Amino acid sequence: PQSSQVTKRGLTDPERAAIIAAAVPDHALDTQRKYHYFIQPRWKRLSEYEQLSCYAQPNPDWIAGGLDWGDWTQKFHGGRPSWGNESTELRTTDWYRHRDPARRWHHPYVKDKSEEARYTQRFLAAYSSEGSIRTIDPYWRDEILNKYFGALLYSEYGLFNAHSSVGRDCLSDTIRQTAVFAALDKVDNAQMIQMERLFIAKLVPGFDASTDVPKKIWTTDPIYSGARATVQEIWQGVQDWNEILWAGHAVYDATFGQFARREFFQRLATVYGDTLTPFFTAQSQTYFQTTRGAIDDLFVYCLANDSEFGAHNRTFLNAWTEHYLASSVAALKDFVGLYAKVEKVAGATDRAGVSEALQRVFGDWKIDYADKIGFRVDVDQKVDAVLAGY
Amino acid sequence: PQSSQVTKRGLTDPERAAIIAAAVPDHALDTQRKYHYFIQPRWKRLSEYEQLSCYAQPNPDWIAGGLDWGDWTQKFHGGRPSWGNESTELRTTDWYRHRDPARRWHHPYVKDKSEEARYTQRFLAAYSSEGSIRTIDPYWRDEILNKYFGALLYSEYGLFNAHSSVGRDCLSDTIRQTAVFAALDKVDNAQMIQMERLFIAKLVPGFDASTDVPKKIWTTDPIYSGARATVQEIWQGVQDWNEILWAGHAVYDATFGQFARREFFQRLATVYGDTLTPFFTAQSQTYFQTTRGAIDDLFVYCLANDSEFGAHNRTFLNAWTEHYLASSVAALKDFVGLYAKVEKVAGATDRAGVSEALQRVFGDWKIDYADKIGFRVDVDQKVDAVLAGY
Amino acid sequence: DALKVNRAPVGVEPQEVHKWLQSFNWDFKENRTKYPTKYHMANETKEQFKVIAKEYARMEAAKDERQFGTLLDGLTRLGAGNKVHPRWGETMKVISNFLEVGEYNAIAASAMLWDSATAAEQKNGYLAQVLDEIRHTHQCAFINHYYSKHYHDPAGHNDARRTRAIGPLWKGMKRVFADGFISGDAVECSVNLQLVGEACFTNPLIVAVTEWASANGDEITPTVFLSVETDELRHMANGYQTVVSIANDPASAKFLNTDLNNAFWTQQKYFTPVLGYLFEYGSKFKVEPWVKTWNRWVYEDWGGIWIGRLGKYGVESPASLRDAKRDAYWAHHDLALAAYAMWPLGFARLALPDEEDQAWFEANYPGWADHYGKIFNEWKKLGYEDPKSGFIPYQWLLANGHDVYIDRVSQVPFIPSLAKGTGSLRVHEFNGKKHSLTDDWGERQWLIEPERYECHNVFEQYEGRELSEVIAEGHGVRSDGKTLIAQPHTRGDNLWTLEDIKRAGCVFPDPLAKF
Amino acid sequence: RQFGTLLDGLTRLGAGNKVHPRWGETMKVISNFLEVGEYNAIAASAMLWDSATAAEQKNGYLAQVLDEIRHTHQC
Amino acid sequence: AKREPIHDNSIRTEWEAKIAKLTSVDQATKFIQDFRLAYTSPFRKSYDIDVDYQYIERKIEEKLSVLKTEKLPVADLITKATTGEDAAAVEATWIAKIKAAKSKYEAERIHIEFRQLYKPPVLPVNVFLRTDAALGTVLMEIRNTDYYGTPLEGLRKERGVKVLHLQA
Amino acid sequence: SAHNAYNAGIMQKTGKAFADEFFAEENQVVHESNAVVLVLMKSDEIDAIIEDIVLKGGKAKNPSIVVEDKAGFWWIKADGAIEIDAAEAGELLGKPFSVYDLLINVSSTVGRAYTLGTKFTITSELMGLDRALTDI
Amino acid sequence: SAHNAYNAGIMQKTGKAFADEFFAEENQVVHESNAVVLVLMKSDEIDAIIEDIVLKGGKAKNPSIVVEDKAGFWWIKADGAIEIDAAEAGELLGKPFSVYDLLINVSSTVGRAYTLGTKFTITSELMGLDRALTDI
Ligand SMILES: [Fe+2]
Ligand SMILES: [Fe+2]
Ligand SMILES: [Fe+2]
Repeated sequence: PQSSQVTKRGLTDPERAAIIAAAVPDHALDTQRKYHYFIQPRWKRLSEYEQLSCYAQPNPDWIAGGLDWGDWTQKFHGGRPSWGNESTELRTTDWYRHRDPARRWHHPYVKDKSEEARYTQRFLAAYSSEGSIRTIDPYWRDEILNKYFGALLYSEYGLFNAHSSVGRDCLSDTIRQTAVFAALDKVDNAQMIQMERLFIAKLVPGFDASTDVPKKIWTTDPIYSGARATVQEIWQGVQDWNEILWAGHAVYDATFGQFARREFFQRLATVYGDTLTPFFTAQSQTYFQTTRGAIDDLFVYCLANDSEFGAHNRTFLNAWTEHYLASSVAALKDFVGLYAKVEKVAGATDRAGVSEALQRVFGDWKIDYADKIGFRVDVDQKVDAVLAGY
Repeated sequence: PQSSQVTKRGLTDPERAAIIAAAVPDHALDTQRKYHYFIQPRWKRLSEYEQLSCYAQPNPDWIAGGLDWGDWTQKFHGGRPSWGNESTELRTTDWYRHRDPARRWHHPYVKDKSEEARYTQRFLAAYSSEGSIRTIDPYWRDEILNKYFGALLYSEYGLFNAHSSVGRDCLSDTIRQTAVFAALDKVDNAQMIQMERLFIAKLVPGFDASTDVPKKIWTTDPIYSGARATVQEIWQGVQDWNEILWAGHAVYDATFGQFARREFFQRLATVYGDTLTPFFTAQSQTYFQTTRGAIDDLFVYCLANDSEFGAHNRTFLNAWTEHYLASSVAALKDFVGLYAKVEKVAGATDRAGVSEALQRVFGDWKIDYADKIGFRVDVDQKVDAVLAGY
Repeated sequence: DALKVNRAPVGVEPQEVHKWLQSFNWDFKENRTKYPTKYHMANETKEQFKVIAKEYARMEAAKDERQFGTLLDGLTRLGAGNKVHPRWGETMKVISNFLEVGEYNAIAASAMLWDSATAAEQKNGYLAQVLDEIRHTHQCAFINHYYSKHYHDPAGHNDARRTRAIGPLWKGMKRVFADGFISGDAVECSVNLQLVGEACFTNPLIVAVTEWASANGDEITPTVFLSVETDELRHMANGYQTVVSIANDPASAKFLNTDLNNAFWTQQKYFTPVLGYLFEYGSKFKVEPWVKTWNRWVYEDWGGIWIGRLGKYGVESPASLRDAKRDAYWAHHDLALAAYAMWPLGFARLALPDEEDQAWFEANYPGWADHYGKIFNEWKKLGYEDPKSGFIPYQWLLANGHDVYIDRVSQVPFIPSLAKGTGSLRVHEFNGKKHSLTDDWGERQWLIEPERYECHNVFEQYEGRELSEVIAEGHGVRSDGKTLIAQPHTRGDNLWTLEDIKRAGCVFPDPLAKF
Repeated sequence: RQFGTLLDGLTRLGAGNKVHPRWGETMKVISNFLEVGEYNAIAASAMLWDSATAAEQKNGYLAQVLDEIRHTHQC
Repeated sequence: AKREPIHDNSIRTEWEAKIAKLTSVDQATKFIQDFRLAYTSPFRKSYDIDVDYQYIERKIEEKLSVLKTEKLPVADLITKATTGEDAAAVEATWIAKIKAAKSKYEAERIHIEFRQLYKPPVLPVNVFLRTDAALGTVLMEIRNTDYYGTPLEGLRKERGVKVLHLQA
Repeated sequence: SAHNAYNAGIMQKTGKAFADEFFAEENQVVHESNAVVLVLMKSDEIDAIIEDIVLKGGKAKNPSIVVEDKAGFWWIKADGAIEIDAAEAGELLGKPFSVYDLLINVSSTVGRAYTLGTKFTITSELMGLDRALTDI
Repeated sequence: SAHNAYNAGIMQKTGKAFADEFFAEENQVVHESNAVVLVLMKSDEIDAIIEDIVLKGGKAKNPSIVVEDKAGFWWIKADGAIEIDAAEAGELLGKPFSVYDLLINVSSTVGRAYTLGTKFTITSELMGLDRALTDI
C-alpha cells in the first residue's frame, strides 16, 4: 500500500457524501450571486474582466479610490509606503477607473498570444517549404534586414524593461494589467525579431543570426543614436510610472516606433520582395494597436479629463510631450539616414515618399494623442525637422 | 417540481455509488489498455491520430486491407456496392496504409484553424486602425486585386467542390480525412479572398466587394479561360477519386495554383506596397504545404511504390500527369497575359522575372512530384510554352 | 489618398462572408451531380446555419477544449472511468463503437449529398456535416480509448473495430448506419441519415442515453455525446433542407413518401429493438421504460413536429408506423432472447436481469415475466453464467424448436416461435438460393430489389464450424489469448475460456435446411 | 483544461454545492486572502525584474509577473 | 456443408492459382466476364462459392488491371474497354437499352448485366461510373413508381420465387 | 402548460393502461404538433441562460415553456417558437458570446432551428417553405 | 526506501510520542536532506507517466523513489534527482508533448528543477552554484 491514509473524496465517497448532504441547507442563504456586484460597470453590464480584476489591489482610502483603511503593515526603511501618491505627479479621483477596452484579464491574453505562437511555427514550416525567401533582394536581406531590423529589437527590449518599475509602482489593478501586458508584447517583439533572424540563418547558409552586429549597430551606429538615448532615458532616467507609460507608448513608440516598424521595415519589405518580414510586423503592429487602446483610455479618456485633476494632469502630460517628442524627433532625424543605404524608389524612399510617411506618422499622432490632450503641434514643422537628416 | 423523476447520478448519489462499488471487481479483467493495439504504427510508437482514425472504415477483406467479411447489407439499385474497387483505377495491397504526416485527426485540425480564425480578426482590426492601406497602389488595389485576385476564389471553390465525390467514394479513413481537410482548406481560401475584398470595401468608399465582376472575369476573361476549363474538368469530368486528388493538388494546384497565389498575387503584393494580401496568402500557402505532405504520402510514398502495384499505379499517374499538366500549362499561358496589365518591374514582371518564377514553379514541381513518380519533364520546354502567352 | 483614411477598427464577421456564398457556384453544362437520383435539388436553397470554414473551426475547437478538459483533467482526477456500473461500462463497448460506424459512414453520405446539391449554401450545409461526422468518429473512438485506459475491463473497448466482425448484431448496425447512409438514391440516403436516423433516432441514441449513463455512474459519455449532438442538430437542418430543395419537383409527389417510409422502417427495424435492449438490459439502474422513451421522442415529438407538420407539403404519416409501434413495445425483449442466447459471439459482458430488474420489466411490460422471464430464469438454472456448465442457450433454442433466422434485408435476428414483435417468417427459394425475410416492408424491398440485398449472414459464413473456432479466428479473446472477451456475467471471477465454449459442442447450422 | 473541468464537467455535476458548509466557508477566506498574495507578487516580481541585471534573471522574474496576474484571476 | 475459415481457405487458394495462369488481356477479360456472369448478382448461375467470390473477383481484377498496364498502349487505358470496344460507344449503347425498357424486370436485368460484363478493369473507371449512375437513375424511376401497388402475393409471382414457407 | 411536460398524456399511465392507449387505433398515425423541443447541455453558461433568460423573460413571452431536469441536460418544450438572443446572454455572462458560442451547448432541436444575427430561433414554422430565410 | 515515505520517521508517532520528538533539542535545527520532492497534478497524461515512466524505468534507475496518492495529486520523493524526458512521455502518449506540455501538470518542486532540451530535471544539486546551467 502506502505510508499515509488514502483520503476519501467527499464528492464521491458514499459515507462522506451522505454526511455532507445532511449538512447542506435546502435553501440558499443569499440571492446575490454576482461576484463583486458593487463594482461600477464601465459598459452596459458588469464584465468578467472587471469582476476578476477590480479592487484586487488593496488600496486604503488615502489612495484615491481605495476601499480599505489604515496604514500599510510594513513599509520601506525610512517610511516609503508599499504604494503611495509619491509614485507619480498625476492625480485622479479614482485610480481604479481605467478599463482596457479589449477587456483582457490573463486568460484571453495568453489565449490570443498562444494562437499567434502556434500559428507562427506553422507559417515558418510552410514558408521554408515554399522556398519563398528566393525572391528576397539579398541586399535588403543581408544589410538592412539582418543589421538594422535586428538592431530595432534593442529598442523594443528597452521599452519592455521600462515597465519594470511601472509594474511595481503603479496604483491600481487594471492599470498594472495594462502595463504588464504591454511589457510582454514588447519583449515578444524583440524575441520575434531575433526569431526571424534565426529562421533566415536556417535557409541562407552563411547568414549570421548572432546579435553581435545588431547590438553593435544599436549602441554605436549614428542611425540609432537618438533612439537609444530616448529609450535609455525613458527606461532608467525616470520613475514616475505615468511618465514612463505616456512617454514610452504615447510619444516615443507612437512616433519613432510606428515609423520604424510600419513606414520603414514593413513598408519597404513590400518594395523589395520581402514576404517574410510583414508576417512579423503584422504582430508588432497588432500589439501596438491593442496597447494603444488601453493607453488611450488611461491617459486620454480618463486622466486628461479627470473631473478634478484633468487640467492639472494635462500640464504634466503637455510638459512630458514637449520633451519626449523633441527626443523622438531627433531619433527620427538620426534614423532617416538609413534611406541613404537603400535603393531610391519613387514615392517610397525618395524625399517625397519619406516626407509623406512622416506626414502619416505625425498626422496620426496628432489625431490620436496631441489633439485630445490639448497639445498644439505643427505637423509640417516636425516633418521638415526630421527630413533635415534625410 | 417536474413531471418526470430527477435521476440520481451513480457517480455521486450515496446509495447508487455504494451499489456500483460493490459490483466493480477489485482487479482489472485485462491488461491491454492501448486502444486498438493491433494497428501497425507508421512511426516509433502508435499515435493517437492512428488510434482514433485507423479501421473506422468497415471494409471487408475483398477491399485491400479490410478486416471485415461478407457483402454490404444494402447496395445501390443495380448492385453498385457501398464502397468498391470499381471506384478507382489505382490498386494497392492495403488502403489503410496512408498517413497524414501532420497526424491531423479532427481536434488538431479545427484547433489550428481556430487560431487562424481568431487571429485574422485581430489582425484586421489593427490594420484598419493602422491605416496601412494608404500605401497600397490604387491601381493594383482596384484593378488587379479586386478583379483578378477576386476571380481566383472561383478556382479555389471549384477545387473544393471536386472533393464531393472524393469524400463519398474513397476507400479508407486516413484518406477520407486527408481529402476532407484539403477540401475545407480550399473553400476556406475562397472565403478568405472574399473576406479580404469585403474588408477593403470597409476602408475604401466606392470599393465594390461584390462578386459580380470577379465571377464575370472568372467565366469570360481569357486570362482565366484555361484555368476554368481544367477545374471544371477535374471537378465534374471524372469520378476516379485518386485521379481527382492527384490532378487537383499534385498537378493543377501545384503548378497553376502555386504560380497564381505565390508568384503573382503574393509576390507582386510586395512590389506594389500591398501589406494586406500577403497576410491572406500566408494562409493559403500554409494550407498548400500541409496538404502537399499528405498528398505526397498517399501518392508518392505509398501508391507509386506499392509492392505489388507501384508500376501499375505509375502508369495511370504518368498518364494523368501528361494530360492535366498539358491543361495546367495552357492555363498558365492564358494567365501570364495578366502581366500586360501591370507595371513592368525589372526581374519581376518583365520577361526575365516571369521566366524565373515559372522556373521556380516547374522546377519545384519536378523535384516534389515528377521525379518521384518517374515522370520525365523538360522544365525549360514548359517555361517557353507558357511564356508564349506573355 | 496617401494621407487620408478612416482608421476605425473593423473586422469582417462570419455572416458577412456567408452572404456571398451562393454566388460562388457558376454555370456550365457539366455542373450536375455524379450520383443516381430521381430528384432535382433546387438551385436557390438556403441553409439555416450561416457557417464559414474559419468560424466552423472556432466553434468546434471551443467545444473540444471544454470536453477534453472535463475528461483529461477533472474526470480523470476523480477516477470516474472505473466508477461505472459493470453492465453499463460493457454496454458502452457496443454503443460507442457501433455509433462510430454511423459517424464514419455519415462522412461519406454527407459528401454524396454535398455532390447532389446545386445550391452553394446547401452544399455548405452538407460540407459542415462532413467535417462534423469526422469529429464524431474521433469522439466515439475517444470514448472507447478513454475506457480502455481507465475502466476495469479494457477488452472490447480496445479492439472493437475488428472484434465486432464476429457477431450478428453488427450486421444490422451496418445496414441502418453504414450502407443505409451511402448506397441508394441520394435522397433515400438522406432521409435514412438525416430526416430519420439523425432528426429522429439520434435523440434516443445520443441524447436520451446520457441520462441512462449518468444513472449508472458514467459521466464520460454525457461529456462527449452531448457535445456530439450539438453538431447533430445542424444535420437535422440538413435533412429538412433536402426536403425543402425537392419540394417543387414533381418527382417528389411521385417518390418521396415511398423513400421516406422505406427509410423509416429501415432505421426503426434495428434501432427500436436494439436501443431498447441496450438501454433496459445493458443497465442496472433504469430511467424509464424504453417504450415510453420511444413514445416521447419517436412517436409524439419527431412524428408530430417533423412528419405531421410536413403534411402540408405532401408528406404522409409512415404507412409502417403501426408495425413500428408493436416493435417499440416488444421487439427489444425479443432481441434480448437472441442477444443473451448468442453471447459468446459478442464483445461485451452481459448480465441477466436480477430479481429487481425482473419486477421492473413485469411492471412496465405486463406479461414479460410469463414469457421472457421464465426463459431467463430457466437458463440461469441451467448454468448460463457457469463456465463449467457446458450450457450455451443457442443450442437450447434449437433443441426446443426456437430457431433463429436472419432477415436477408435488415440482418436483424428473428425467433418467430417466441417473438412478440412485428413480423412473420417468409422463406423463398430464388435461383438456387434460399432467403429468410421477416416482415412485409422488408420482403417487398427484397422482392423488388434483390440485387441490393445479397448480404451474407452469419450462418452462411460459419455453417458447420464450431463456436470456439469462429471466436478464436475472429480474435474474440483477451490478451492471454484464451479468455473470451464476451461473458455471460459481469463478475470478476469464473470467466469463460475457449475450452469452456468448445466443451458445449456448438456448431452453426443452416437454419433454412428444413425448408 | 481547468476551465473545461469547471465550466462543463463540475457544473454539470452540480459540484459547487456538494462541499461541506465549513469548508465552503473556509474557501471564502483562503482564496480571497491568497488573492492579495497573488496580486502583490505581481508588483514584487516586477521590483525584482528591476533589481536584476542579467537579461535571463529579468526574464525569470518577468514570467512570474505574468503568472501572478494569472493567479489573481484564478483566486 | 462445413465452411473453411473466412479469409484463408482452399477455395480462394485454388482460384488464385487459376488467376496466376492468365497471361493476356484478352484471356483475362473473358475469364473475369465468365466469373462475374457465373458467380455474381441474384441471377448468378451458381451460389457454390457465395462466401468467397467477392475476394476472388478482387484477385481477378488485380491481374487484369496489371496486364492492362503491362500490355496495352496508354491511350487504350483511357478510351477503350478491354473487349476492344470504344468506351463511349459502350456507354451510349447500354443507356439506350435501359431507356427502351418496358418493365422494371427488363430494366433491372440490363443494369445488372452491364455491371457483370463491363465492371472495371474491363471498362475505364470514369466511363463505367458515369454509365452505372445513368442506368441506376432509370432503374429507380421505374421501380419506385407505385411501389406499394402490387401486393406481396403478386410480387412473389412476378419475381418467380418458390415460396417454401409462410408463417401463420 | 402541462401538455408540454415530458410525462404528459399517455406517459403518466403504467402497465396495461399505457399499452391500451399506445395501441389505440387513433394513435397509429402521427398527430401534428405545434410544439418545439430544445435540449441544452448543462454548463455554467447554459445554467445561467436557463434561469435568467428562459425561465424569466422567456416564459413571460411564452407561458407554454416547460423546462425539465434530465441530469446531464435541460429538456425544454414550448408551443410555437423559442428564441435565445446571444447578445442578451453575453450581457448576462459578462463575456463575449456570439450565436456560435451559444451553439457550443445547444445539444438538440426538434423543430426548425436557424441562426440570424445574434439570435438563435427554434420554431414550429416550416422555414424555407412557408417563410423564406434571409441574410443580415 | 521507506525513509522517503510521507509518513516516515516522526510522522508515524501520535500524541505525546510525536511531541517529544518534535521538541527534542536535536530537532530545533534544520537537517540537510539529499532528497527531492516532486508533485504532479493528476490528469490522464500524468497518470500514464506515473505508471509507465516513474514507477518502471524511473524506480529502476532510482530505487529510492516513493510515490504516494494524495487524492488530487501524486506526491513523489526520491534521493538525488528525478528525470522525466518529455520525448519519452510523448511516445507513451502518442501525441506531441514538449517539456512545456509536461509542465502543464507538474505542480510543485522541493529542489532545483530546470528544463534542458526535452528533459525536466529536479535535483538536489545546487544548480548555478556547484554546476553551471547551459543552453542547447
Ligand atoms: Fe454524427
Ligand atoms: Fe450527423
Ligand atoms: Fe502565485
